[PDB]
Amino acid sequence: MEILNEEKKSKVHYHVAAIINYLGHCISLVALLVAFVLFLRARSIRCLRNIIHANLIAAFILRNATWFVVQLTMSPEVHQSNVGWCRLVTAAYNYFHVTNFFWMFGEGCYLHTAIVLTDRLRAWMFICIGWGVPFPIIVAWAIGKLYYDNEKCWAGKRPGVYTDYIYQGPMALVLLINFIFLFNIVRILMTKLRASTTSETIQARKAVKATLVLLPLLGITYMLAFVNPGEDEVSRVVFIYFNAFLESFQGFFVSVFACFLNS
Amino acid sequence: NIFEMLRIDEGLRLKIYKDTEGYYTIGIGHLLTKSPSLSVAKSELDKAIGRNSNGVITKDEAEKLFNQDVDAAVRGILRNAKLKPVYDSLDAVRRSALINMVFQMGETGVAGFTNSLRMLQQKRWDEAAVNLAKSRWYNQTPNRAKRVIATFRTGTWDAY
Ligand SMILES: COc1cc(Br)cc(OC)c1[C@@H]1C(C)=N[n+]2c1nc(C)nc2N(CCCC(F)(F)F)CCCC(F)(F)F
Repeated sequence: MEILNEEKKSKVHYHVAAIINYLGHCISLVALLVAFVLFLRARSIRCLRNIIHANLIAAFILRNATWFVVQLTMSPEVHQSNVGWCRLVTAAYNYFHVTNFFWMFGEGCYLHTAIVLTDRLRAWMFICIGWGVPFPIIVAWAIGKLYYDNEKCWAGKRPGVYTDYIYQGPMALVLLINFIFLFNIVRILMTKLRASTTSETIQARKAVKATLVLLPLLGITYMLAFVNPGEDEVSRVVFIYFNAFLESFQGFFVSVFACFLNS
Repeated sequence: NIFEMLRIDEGLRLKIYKDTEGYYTIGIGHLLTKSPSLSVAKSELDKAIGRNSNGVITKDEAEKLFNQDVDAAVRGILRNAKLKPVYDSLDAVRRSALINMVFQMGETGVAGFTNSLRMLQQKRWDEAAVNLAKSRWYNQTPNRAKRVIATFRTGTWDAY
């Protein structure tokens, strides 16, 4: 009946979201690639600070790149086959997702250390945290997937399985620690270093302002996941559109953030 | 960055230890007192730390001791007539490399590198590096020596 017309209306709105999401991911991938080449061209690439920015940008390029291949695993036929390359694509994507968190954690470690302790060797510590710590977490998550949830290409969601906590809880922990770092940086900068005009101090203040700007921008989408908004047609159209814009332009936001700090 | 530099090149210890000759030391090579008595060693610590005098110190406490030693090093450098003019002609990154050397071999050791010292004051950095490498210092601690020279050649922190 007109119920069927109601169903056809929903598919059109979902299809608009999909165009938002593809176009956003394309734009973001190109923005990150431009930032990457700009960072590498400069002779300031040998600073420990730019090494961290470059690895962070690289991490986001791989994640945004593999997002396209994930789209090819979302076909219902493939989703249910649980073929081997299906699960490998999901696991690579979660790994890159995790590297994104730990590299943002790495940036916070640098800024806390830079203002308290007066480059190519020290970088290995950040490469080992950004790239190396997530690998065993993902393997562990994979062993758990292999053994308690071997379905739906490991992108399944079923209540009562907490396998994903293997990788999601580490994510939350490094964000907790990054909040402690930000309070101490702010406290340090407000009490001591209030009159300090060292180059590290000016850059630290520029960081604190940018970080404060970015934190709301990235945070809405993480909370919005838990919203469970409702069935208002107006609420649905905007909720899906606004959230699709925010998830899909995240890489673009991070590329402005990194380039700005380069100054 | 100077604190991390010496820390890679010499090491950091946060509790009281005894050196090869047997005196009591802590931090990045901070000697407290030559007495065999630990009490005098720990107390020499209490005045500097200004806290409960204990064997263990905070990493932050290390950097204030380290900073005090860095003053003492620059004060020696300025007193030496061969070291003072090269130090004044040098940027902040290259000065640290000179201070690095003084930590290792003293002010008298550095003053013996006569040719390299003039090459550095003439900003002829490529030739300073060849002279510095033709030494017994380079052969006994090569990886540290390559880092310090590299800082001299480029004026950057890139190596540490
Ligand atoms: C503290 O913060 C902080 C601090 C500092 Br000192 C620094 C930084 O950076 C530089 C930071 C940051 C941001 C700004 N974000 N972040 C982070 N970090 C982490 C670990 N993480 C995150 N995230 C978001 C958040 C949001 C909320 F709302 F939740 F908060 C996640 C995601 C990531 C990606 F990449 F994936 F996106």
